[PDB]
Amino acid sequence: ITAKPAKTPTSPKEQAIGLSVTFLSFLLPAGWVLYHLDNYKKS
Amino acid sequence: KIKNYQTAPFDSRFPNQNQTRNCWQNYLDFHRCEKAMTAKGGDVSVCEWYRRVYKSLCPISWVSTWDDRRAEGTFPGKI
Amino acid sequence: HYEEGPGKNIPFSVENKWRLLAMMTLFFGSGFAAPFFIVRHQLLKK
Amino acid sequence: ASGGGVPTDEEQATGLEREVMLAARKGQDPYNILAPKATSGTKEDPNLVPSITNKRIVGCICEEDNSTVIWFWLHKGEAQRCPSCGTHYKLVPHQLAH
Amino acid sequence: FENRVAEKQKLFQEDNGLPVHLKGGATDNILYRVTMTLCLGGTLYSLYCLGWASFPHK
Amino acid sequence: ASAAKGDHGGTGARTWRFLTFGLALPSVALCTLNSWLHSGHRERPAFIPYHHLRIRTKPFSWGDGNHTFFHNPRVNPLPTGYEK
Amino acid sequence: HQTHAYHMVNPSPWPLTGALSALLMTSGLTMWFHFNSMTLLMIGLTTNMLTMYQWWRDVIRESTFQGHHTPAVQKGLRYGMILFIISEVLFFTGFFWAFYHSSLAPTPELGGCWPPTGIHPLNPLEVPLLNTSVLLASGVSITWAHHSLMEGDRKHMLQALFITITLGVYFTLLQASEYYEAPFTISDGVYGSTFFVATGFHGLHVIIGSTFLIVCFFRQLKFHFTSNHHFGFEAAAWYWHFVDVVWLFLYVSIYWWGS
Amino acid sequence: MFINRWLFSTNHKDIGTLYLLFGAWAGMVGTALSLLIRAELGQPGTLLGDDQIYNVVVTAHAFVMIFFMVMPIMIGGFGNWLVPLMIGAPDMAFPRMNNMSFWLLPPSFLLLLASSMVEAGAGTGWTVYPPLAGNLAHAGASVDLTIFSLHLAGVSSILGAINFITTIINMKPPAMSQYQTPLFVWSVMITAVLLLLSLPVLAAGITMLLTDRNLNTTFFDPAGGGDPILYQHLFWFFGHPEVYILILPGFGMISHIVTYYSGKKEPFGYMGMVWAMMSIGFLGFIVWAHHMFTVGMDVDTRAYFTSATMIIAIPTGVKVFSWLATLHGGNIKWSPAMMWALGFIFLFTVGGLTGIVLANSSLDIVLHDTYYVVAHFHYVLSMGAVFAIMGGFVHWFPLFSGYTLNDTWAKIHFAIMFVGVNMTFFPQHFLGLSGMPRRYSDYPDAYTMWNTISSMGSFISLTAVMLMVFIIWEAFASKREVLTVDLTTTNLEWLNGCPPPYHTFEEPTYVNLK
Amino acid sequence: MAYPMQLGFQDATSPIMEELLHFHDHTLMIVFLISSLVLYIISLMLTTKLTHTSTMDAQEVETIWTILPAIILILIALPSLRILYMMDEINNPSLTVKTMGHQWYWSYEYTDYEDLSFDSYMIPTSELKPGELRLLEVDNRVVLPMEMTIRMLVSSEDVLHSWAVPSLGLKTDAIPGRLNQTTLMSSRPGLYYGQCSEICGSNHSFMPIVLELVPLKYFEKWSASML
Ligand SMILES: CCCCCCCCCCCCCCCCCC(=O)OCC(COC(=O)CCCCCCCCCCCCCCCCC)OC(=O)CCCCCCCCCCCCCCCCC
Ligand code: HEA
Ligand code: HEA
Ligand SMILES: CCCCC/C=C\C/C=C\C/C=C\C/C=C\CCCC(=O)O[C@H](COC(=O)CCCCCCCCCCCCCCCCC)COP(=O)(O)OCCN
Ligand SMILES: CCCCC/C=C\C/C=C\C/C=C\C/C=C\CCCC(=O)O[C@H](COC(=O)CCCCCCCCCCCCCCCCC)COP(=O)(O)OCCN
Ligand SMILES: CCCCC/C=C\C/C=C\C/C=C\C/C=C\CCCC(=O)O[C@H](COC(=O)CCCCCCCCCCCCCCCCC)COP(=O)(O)OCCN
Ligand SMILES: CCCCCC/C=C\CCCCCCCCCC(=O)O[C@H](COC(=O)CCCCCCCCCCCCCCC)COP(=O)(O)OC[C@@H](O)CO
Ligand SMILES: CCCCCC/C=C\CCCCCCCCCC(=O)O[C@H](COC(=O)CCCCCCCCCCCCCCC)COP(=O)(O)OC[C@@H](O)CO
Ligand SMILES: CCCCCC/C=C\CCCCCCCCCC(=O)O[C@H](COC(=O)CCCCCCCCCCCCCCC)COP(=O)(O)OC[C@@H](O)CO
Ligand SMILES: CCCCCCCCCCOC1O[C@H](CO)[C@@H](O[C@H]2O[C@@H](CO)[C@@H](O)[C@H](O)[C@@H]2O)[C@@H](O)[C@H]1O
Ligand SMILES: CCCCCCCCCCO[C@@H]1OC(CO)[C@@H](O[C@H]2O[C@@H](CO)[C@@H](O)[C@H](O)[C@@H]2O)[C@@H](O)[C@H]1O
Ligand SMILES: C[C@H](CCC(=O)O)[C@H]1CC[C@@H]2[C@H]3[C@H](O)C[C@@H]4C[C@@H](O)CC[C@]4(C)[C@@H]3C[C@@H](O)[C@@]21C
Ligand SMILES: C[C@H](CCC(=O)O)[C@H]1CC[C@H]2[C@@H]3[C@H](O)C[C@@H]4C[C@H](O)CC[C@]4(C)[C@H]3C[C@H](O)[C@]12C
Ligand code: CUA
Ligand SMILES: [Cu+2]
Ligand SMILES: [Mg+2]
Ligand code: NA
Ligand SMILES: [Zn+2]
Repeated sequence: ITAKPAKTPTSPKEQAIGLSVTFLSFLLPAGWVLYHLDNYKKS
Repeated sequence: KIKNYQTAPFDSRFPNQNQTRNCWQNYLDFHRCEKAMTAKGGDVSVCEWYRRVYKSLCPISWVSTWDDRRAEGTFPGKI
Repeated sequence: HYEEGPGKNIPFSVENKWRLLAMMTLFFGSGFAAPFFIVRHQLLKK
Repeated sequence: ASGGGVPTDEEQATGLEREVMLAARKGQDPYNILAPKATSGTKEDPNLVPSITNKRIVGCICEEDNSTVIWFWLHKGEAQRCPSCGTHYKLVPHQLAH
Repeated sequence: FENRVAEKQKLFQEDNGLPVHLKGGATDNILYRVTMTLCLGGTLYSLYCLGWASFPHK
Repeated sequence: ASAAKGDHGGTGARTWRFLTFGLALPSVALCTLNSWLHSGHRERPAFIPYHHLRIRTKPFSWGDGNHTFFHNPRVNPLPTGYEK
Repeated sequence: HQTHAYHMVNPSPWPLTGALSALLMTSGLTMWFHFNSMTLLMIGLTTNMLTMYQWWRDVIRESTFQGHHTPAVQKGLRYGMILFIISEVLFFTGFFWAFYHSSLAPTPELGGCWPPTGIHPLNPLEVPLLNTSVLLASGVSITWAHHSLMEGDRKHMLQALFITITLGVYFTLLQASEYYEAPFTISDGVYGSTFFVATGFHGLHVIIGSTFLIVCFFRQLKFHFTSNHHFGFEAAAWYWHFVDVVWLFLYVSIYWWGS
Repeated sequence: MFINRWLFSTNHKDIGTLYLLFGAWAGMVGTALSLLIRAELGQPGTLLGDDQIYNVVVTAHAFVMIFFMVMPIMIGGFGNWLVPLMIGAPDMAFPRMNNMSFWLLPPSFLLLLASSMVEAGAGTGWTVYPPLAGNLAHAGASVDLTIFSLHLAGVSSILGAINFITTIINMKPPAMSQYQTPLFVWSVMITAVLLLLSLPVLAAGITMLLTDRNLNTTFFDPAGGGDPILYQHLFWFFGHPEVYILILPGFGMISHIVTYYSGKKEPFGYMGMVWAMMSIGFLGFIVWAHHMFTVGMDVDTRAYFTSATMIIAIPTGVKVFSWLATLHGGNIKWSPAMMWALGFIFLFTVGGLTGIVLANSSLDIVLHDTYYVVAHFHYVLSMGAVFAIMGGFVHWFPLFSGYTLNDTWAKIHFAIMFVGVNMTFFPQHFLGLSGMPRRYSDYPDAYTMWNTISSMGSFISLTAVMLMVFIIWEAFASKREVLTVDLTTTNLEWLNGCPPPYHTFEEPTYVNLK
Repeated sequence: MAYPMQLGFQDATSPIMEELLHFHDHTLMIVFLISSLVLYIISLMLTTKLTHTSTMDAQEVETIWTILPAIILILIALPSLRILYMMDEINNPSLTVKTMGHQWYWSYEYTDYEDLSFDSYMIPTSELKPGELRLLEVDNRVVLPMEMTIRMLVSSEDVLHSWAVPSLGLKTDAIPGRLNQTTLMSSRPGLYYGQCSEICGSNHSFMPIVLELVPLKYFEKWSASML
């Protein structure tokens, strides 16, 4: 497949940001719940 | 007499994994025989085989529930 | 009809990559977070 | 025992249903209900592909019973050949609705 | 009765750009709003019920 | 089978109407005769609290929760027997 | 302009109202079964009726009034109906499986016999036989109606269709009285369970089929059908025959053999 | 206009898109549930300290992955998007009903999430067997909300099946016979037929469970003369066909991907591929009791089911070898999609083979209800379906969006996932052979090592899913528009550009009869 | 029982379980062969610059990959079915014992002569004696005579359960209102473990089975003392 160059190029810096934000959106909420698991079990 | 029973023997009428009817049949047979004997003036000792077989095969709670129902007049089986 | 072409045949906007990141993060993040919160819900009822 | 009172397609069919019906009566197929029969497909006797624009997708079943269909856009102008079997196709554009 | 299909065909083929579900007139609009209001309201109510049932009333 | 009648030279509206009034409806009339004859309320059987009947594992979502949907006092006993 | 004969449908709100009404009915049934309230169920049934009415109204507008049902579109609708009926057959098959499974190997709790001890089945030669002649007769009359329509006879089409509907209603009334008169209930073990759930779903189908016939009756009164194009009528007839055949199996299986 | 387009749609492409979005979202939910499962099993002891919650998690994991992720994506997503394009049809036969098949899913999903919110959830297993699922062992609304979720999902799929079958039979060019349609189209039609016939039996069965729970019927209650085993028969009569329904569209996409990246104009042995899918479909209806080898069935019945089950390997083998024969002599393009397809071929074969081990009732006595079964289906179903979905997704994403993905990132994504899934599931074979039961929140100390490794593998796969989201964002963020696509002569779906216009084939294709 | 890092089946305790080990070895070889062959051929198709993209004929090679698989399936089915029927053979037991599943424990009944019965619960982890197995020990074991054909009847008094003992090759579902039969025969004395094998709710993971196989003479004194 051939394609034209990116109309809005995503630089390495921009990618690190996107990746970081993506990973955090998955990891933070779950991590919070899991961290507080003991606070839930008996309360 | 003609006994010396270890456990209920293989019965060709019930050769599969589901033994529910084997228990049920022997329970019925014993009680039908017990009624015939007690009625016509005879001895329940002839009904012994069925009693041993159903006793060996039937779960205690089943025998117990069935006894309770025969007494209550709610036993669905024909005796 | 409706708009046609790349970035126009979808129910979300891709006009701004950062607003898009936020949308995608909320979309997939909410889905992934749901089971954790339901489990938390069930543990906190008793 | 009998009588009438039930409209006929001739009297009541409308819209596209009516068009397909009237066209079928004149022996025409403006709505592509029938499969066109092939010509010899040579340079001099190409398959005439009707179209209402300046290009139409052609599907060529090179040999009878092939399971693979060769697909390509046939453009207005000089006849084009199937990339697989080389049989000829020529677009004959426009009209349908007068 | 008399055959009035031709009138109905004229009414529904009238070039006003209205989608078929509203092309009959003002009544279509009313019926639609009733249907959709019951659906959306009923849905909100079910969410509320879910919220209620989600917690123990001991 | 072929029935015992005949036609078949051309099954049309007239034929199906002939069957409707000449065979179908008369059959319904006879069965209506037979039925509205053998009816009559049959003496309800003595109640016996059989455990496989009048099942109640959860109360019904109507009335007092102990009556079936089309409960007929005359023939449908409750788990404790017929009603007053 | 399109140059194929198929139907592109205008964006419609019915699929959504239909889906939501499905949520309202299931939610409602839950609220009814567990939280003693029929509010949701009420709204659900209402929006459901509204959705069906408007949706099929639009199909009538698209075909009779706008002419979108070319032979190709009609051909597709035929496949759609046949496939729908097949799925319904498989649905009933599940209940016949349940019936035969229970009846063929009666458990000790029933007295190890069928029908169970304490169950007094209806006489299949009485109302159940009458019900059978009723549905079979309606099968003949609807065939007369179809031939009348195709031969262009309005009066006889309406006459035959009316007779078909009356028979369907007669069946429903008879069945309702049978339900009331029955000495056994749905709670009377697996016998009452299979009897009422199977005949019950069938009864619901008779009501649906009757309604469908009534819709055709009014569309016929308004001259929608031509002697050649009348798919709504054809589908109602196929559906009606399905209902009739399911009854024959129920009658033979549950009423006769299972007695 | 937004509401008109996205809530009142009658377009096959837009509806396909709604399905892909719904399915991707469902996959996230299904994934979180699976990580919760493995977290609990990550080390000896209890994590959640509530095994009813664990059972509810296992149950929901399965329903979500099966009914909300796989089916929506494969049939509703790829099916809606690709089928009309592949046969040159303007849309589906019933474009409005098609929208309802879609909209019934969010309510269905809501009912499922509701069942886990109320009471103590349905900790029954996705099989929902009574009496555990009955009104005494599972009193309350939970199991009923689960049943209703299935009813809506069932109606959606049955109507979708009617739609696909009608579309495929009735809307092909006049000159095209059924033997001139692409293999994906065949796979969808066969899947639709299995759905049409199997879902109504499930519907019947769960309706009987519903009445046993609420209307005092006793279909599965021995007290009223019922039988719990009857439910099993009804469930599995649908259940086996269901597993073939989950893989068939995958087989279809794999045939397209392998053919495409081998630089071939067609798959090897087209008619043999059609025959294989039809045979698998047929046989898939007469083998269900292999899910019941321990319930106490007659030996002859067990011998029959063992035999019938093995026969499925024959048609399945023809497909495997035909894919290999399609690669044979090809100008291999090592695209990310081709990597997914190759991983699919291998992993599917592994899972299929352990399925053959399980077919033997003798061995199944010892393997039934152990992790050996969980390992079997996570290879054929989990890896198989997910890999086919990933391959099809990366392959057709440019067609759907008009943008390209970053191939290097996509290859990295494949690598991580391949490691993750094999690390997660391979050790489960050991756990099964050695006797660890399924549906356990904790295990005897001897099983610690494999359970630890398996849970570690599950995190690797989580990393792959997060990366996948980023990759999709990058594609949409950079906006590299498609220009050219190879092999359009034998891949019609690409012929109208990327993305194709709202209405395609307004003027149908021209195909000579000759 | 299973030991740390175990790869395959627990050591066979009965002749039938031995039979299954051999059958599994036979089948697993076939599985390894076919999976490696497929992996191999994949690598073979992908490692050459040589090409052949024109239409290839199939009605010839399809005979091979249809007949070979069929033969391999028959090679698996034969010994599989032989074992299945062998398990089914009329054996005529010396003893009959019943087990009822419950949420969440098993009860046993030896009612051939005396009316002996008891409950069998998992020993809590906090109450385990040093050297005892977590989640596997029970308060009352199922004492049985070694080297004897025993008939096990399995049922349930509530939801479904499943009585299993991997070492003996046993697994029979416990269904309420049904009486499932299976035969047991241990070639050796000892303690043999198993776990509930059908999800039965909250404590499905915690209702193990422990069989204690001793010589007939000890079984008899144990029965007497257990009345
Ligand atoms: C992750 C944990 C690994 C632990 C390993 C063993 C430690 C042994 C200590 C010490 C070893 C010696 C002492 C103990 C001997 C016990 C013998 C026994 O009782 O015997 C029976 C046992 C043990 O069997 C074995 O004798 C182990 C066989 C292991 C095969 C491994 C293939 C691995 C490939 C890549 C690595 C794994 C992940 C990816 C797997 C990808 C799918 C295979 O149980 C099995 O049956 C397990 C397998 C179930 C069936 C899977 C079938 C298809 C598998 C692979 C096809 C690959 C073809 C191409 C070739 C392979 C290409 C990649
Ligand atoms: C994608 C879904 C999918 C697919 C396609 C399959 C395919 C197969 N499954 Fe599997 N199966 C499941 C999903 C799937 N399964 C699920 C979800 C369960 C558990 C459900 C639950 O309890 O929750 C399950 C459970 C299950 C059981 C029940 C086990 C138990 O509970 O005790 C059995 C029993 O026989 C079985 C067998 C098979 C077989 C023989 C195939 C065959 O179709 C596979 C055929 C493929 C091959 C054999 C490989 C390719 C072939 C060759 C290379 C040719 C040469 C081969 C030979 C000569 C052998 N499966
Ligand atoms: C399609 C089916 C499917 C899928 C994909 C999965 C995926 C996974 N499952 Fe599975 N599982 C089942 C179906 C599936 N499972 C079923 C039916 C059961 C039995 C339930 C019961 O016993 O009742 C079960 C049970 C089950 C158990 C046994 C529970 C027990 O016995 O107690 C375990 C244990 O590890 C497990 C783990 C996992 C893991 C770690 C994953 C995954 O994390 C593996 C990696 C896969 C992914 C991460 C998916 C990625 C997909 C997407 C995100 C979509 C992207 C979308 C687009 C691009 C459009 N599962
Ligand atoms: C409380 C219970 C509820 C009851 C059931 C519920 C619903 C049934 C509903 C409706 C049907 C009843 C009547 C229809 C009414 C009028 C039809 C009008 C047309 C008409 O009169 O039709 C005539 C025949 O109808 C006719 O005898 C009418 C025919 C009537 C037939 C049945 C009567 C049976 C008589 C006894 C015979 C039994 C003997 C059996 C013989 C063996 C059978 C093979 C033919 O005439 P024409 O000159 O060719 O036609 C000119 C255009 N109309
Ligand atoms: C007149 C003949 C026509 C029958 C239908 C007419 C009225 C009843 C209302 C709805 C019925 C629709 C389908 C059938 C569902 C359950 C069986 C009902 C059959 C019936 O009506 O059976 C009655 C029980 O009513 C009961 O519980 C019924 C309780 C009513 C609540 C209905 C429960 C709703 C559950 C529906 C499940 C929906 C799932 C379907 C999914 C479809 C595919 C996805 C029998 O009466 P009884 O007093 O026990 O015995 C009579 C003794 N004199
Ligand atoms: C103990 C159990 C208890 C439960 C039992 C309950 C009920 C019993 C069962 C049935 C009775 C019910 C109703 C019958 C009455 C009418 C049905 C309508 C049939 C009809 O009238 O059909 C017509 C013609 O036949 C046609 O369709 C022919 C074309 C059909 C197309 C649809 C089929 C496609 C689906 C998949 C194809 C199958 C492939 C077969 C090969 C597989 C090999 C294994 C309509 O035309 P059309 O669609 O344009 O086709 C054009 C072909 N001439
Ligand atoms: C159909 C054409 C293909 C032909 C192949 C044959 C396959 C099926 C038809 C055969 C059905 C009748 C067989 C009954 C005879 C045995 C009687 C019996 O007793 O079988 C019973 C169950 O049968 C039952 O419900 C049987 C219930 C039916 C199950 C079959 C499922 C298929 C249905 C779906 C097909 C859709 C068709 C569309 C309809 C037009 C109970 O089981 P047992 O194990 O005995 O339990 C008793 C124990 O106490 C002792 O061990
Ligand atoms: C108390 C009562 C409430 C109970 C709930 C259900 C109530 C009623 C259901 C009855 C169904 C009514 C359907 C009416 C359909 C009218 C539209 C119609 O019939 O539309 C026709 C097409 O068929 C079409 O879509 C065919 C459309 C097929 C619809 C049939 C579907 C049956 C529905 C069953 C739903 C429940 C399933 C079972 C539950 C377990 C229009 O084409 P023609 O007729 O050729 O006209 C064209 C000519 O005029 C040209 O000259
Ligand atoms: C616990 C309770 C669960 C409740 C779940 C209820 C779920 C939904 C309830 C609301 C749904 C009703 C709304 C009416 C739907 C009518 C669909 C219809 O009639 O669809 C037709 C197609 O199916 C055809 O023909 C033939 C097929 C007709 C299908 C009729 C739809 C009935 C829906 C119920 C299905 C149950 C499945 C049965 C097996 C158990 C028309 O296709 P369209 O794309 O519209 O138009 C195409 C145009 O060319 C027409 O001019
Ligand atoms: C798939 C298609 C099927 C979808 C589901 C079918 C829906 C069935 C609806 C049943 O609804 C009803 O429920 C009631 C219970 O709420 C009744 O009222 C009743 O119940 C009471 C409430 O306690 C009493 O006050 C009364 O006497 C009365 O009989 C009643 O008449 C009836 O309309
Ligand atoms: C199965 C998928 C899950 C994958 C594993 C998740 C990977 C780790 C994600 C990080 O998440 C968090 O980290 C914390 C600890 O590092 C938390 O902080 C918490 O801990 C603290 C410090 O110990 C405090 O500062 C705050 O009060 C606090 O709540 C917590 O909120 C959470 O967001
Ligand atoms: C009025 C109409 C004649 C044609 C027309 O509308 O012009 C007649 C012809 C046949 C129809 C009738 C048929 O004879 C069948 C029915 C018989 C009657 O007992 C009641 C009304 C009945 C249901 C019908 C009502 C009537 O208005 C119809 C509809
Ligand atoms: C006859 C039919 C279609 C041929 C065609 O018209 O192109 C072909 C398609 C697939 C073929 C089948 C598959 O190739 C699988 C089998 C292969 C064996 O060599 C013969 C039987 C076998 C079962 C084949 C019989 C027959 O030749 C089939 C069924
Ligand atoms: Cu008892 Cu699991
Ligand atoms: Cu299966
Ligand atoms: Mg099990
Ligand atoms: Na744990
Ligand atoms: Zn050509």
